[PDB]
Amino acid sequence: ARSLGKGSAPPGPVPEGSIRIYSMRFCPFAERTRLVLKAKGIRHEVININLKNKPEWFFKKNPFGLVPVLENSQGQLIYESAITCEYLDEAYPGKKLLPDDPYEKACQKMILELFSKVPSLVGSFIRKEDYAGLKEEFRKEFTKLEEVLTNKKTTFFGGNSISMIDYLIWPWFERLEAMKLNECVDHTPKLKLWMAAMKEDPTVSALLTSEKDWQGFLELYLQNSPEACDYGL
Amino acid sequence: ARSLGKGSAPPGPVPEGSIRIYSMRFCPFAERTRLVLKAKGIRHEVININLKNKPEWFFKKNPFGLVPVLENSQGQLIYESAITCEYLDEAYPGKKLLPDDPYEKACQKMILELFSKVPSLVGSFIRSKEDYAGLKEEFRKEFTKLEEVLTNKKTTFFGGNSISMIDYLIWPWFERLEAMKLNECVDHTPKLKLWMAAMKEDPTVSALLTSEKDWQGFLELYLQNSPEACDYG
Ligand SMILES: *CCC(=O)Nc1nc(-c2ccc(Cl)cc2)cs1
Ligand SMILES: *CCC(=O)Nc1nc(-c2ccc(Cl)cc2)cs1
Repeated sequence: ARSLGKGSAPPGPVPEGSIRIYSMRFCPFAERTRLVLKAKGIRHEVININLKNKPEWFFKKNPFGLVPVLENSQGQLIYESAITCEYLDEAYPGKKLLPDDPYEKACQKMILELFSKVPSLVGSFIRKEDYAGLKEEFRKEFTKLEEVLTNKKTTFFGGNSISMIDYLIWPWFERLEAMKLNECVDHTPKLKLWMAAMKEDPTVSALLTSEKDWQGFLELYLQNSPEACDYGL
Repeated sequence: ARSLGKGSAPPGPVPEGSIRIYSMRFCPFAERTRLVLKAKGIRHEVININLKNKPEWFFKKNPFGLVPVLENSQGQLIYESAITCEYLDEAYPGKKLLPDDPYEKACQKMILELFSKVPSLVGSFIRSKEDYAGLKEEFRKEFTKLEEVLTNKKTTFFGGNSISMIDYLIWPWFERLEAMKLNECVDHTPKLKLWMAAMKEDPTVSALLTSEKDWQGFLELYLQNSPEACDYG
């Protein structure tokens, strides 16, 4: 679980019948891929990377130097959290997380765009007097997502059952309580109900983080510490 | 072909067995969608929107108020140029522009991300100074990343030795380099210069090409923030 940083040895080849994920323990982007891997029951190894102290060999896995990164037996590398999720869904057996229908698949991708502003807002909130403006920005963004669910007349962003789009947007909502931003969903009833539905899901439940671990990581994030991603063990 | 602006009547229903594209004659993003429609031989109607004088009804077609927008007989709306292009490839018969292989499809999407900085740079160059030297240097940095792709690929196009989705997706910005007087920005990228020449030889690219006179006419009006710019001719 302890992250690999500068000076760490690169890992060996990926064994046949397995896939590797270069992750970061509290990273919401890497969490997307981890939620898909669990949901689809794919056999995999996790290698945690310290992005605040990146090993030199990791630059060869991804030019952007970001996690998640998938690596297979054939040495093929896949990066960008949405791209890895789609790859896994297409490349592995089981129930498809993404709908077969081209228009419905397009909708999920269109909903993902409606969400695109939330990760950057979250980042700005982690990095003075302007917590007030960011809270007002969150509400504006959440209202758009609520309008989706309202028009859809379903519990999830892709129907009355869970799908890819739910797993993609979930990690940021999972962190609202820890960021002390629960008031930002007070005007969005369907979105509050969706968050409750998510926590009941076995895949979401398995990959959940405690408030103590969330607060611990945040304190170290606010101090721009490289040791932040190794909070606890 | 004359664009619809403020005060124009919204168009009638889309006839069965046809799709509609809300475009803008010199828009590189809507050109992506128009290149796919031509390449796949899809039956469609084009409705040009003046984005510098948007009709009030257009916001009902897209909340982002941007082109391209696809509309079908069932009144289904698809926006985001990449999303429209993938929808068309999946929803219509013929040769697939996107490869069936999950990893190869992922690569196209990974290359698309390596290109993501170019559209914004192009935009900054059009809206104005010594800032022109800095933008030229930024273009070179970006183009070098694309040259590294072609070098490693050891193929003519970004998705093999044949034209595919990824070429059509990045092509409109390179098509405008000559008109923007930015040919010197590809001097250090030989494989990319060869790729641009290969693109111009493609029948789909050739069919949708624009003259230097039309390019310059539109640009002059774009620099003057004229609403009449997209109706140059
Ligand atoms: C992949 C590294 C990365 O982008 N990490 C980030 N962590 C957050 C975060 C984590 C915990 C909480 Cl409570 C809020 C935000 C955002 S980006
Ligand atoms: C969809 C409207 C839009 O984004 N239009 C744009 N036009 C350009 C442009 C057009 C011609 C030339 Cl020569 C350069 C740039 C960029 S975005």
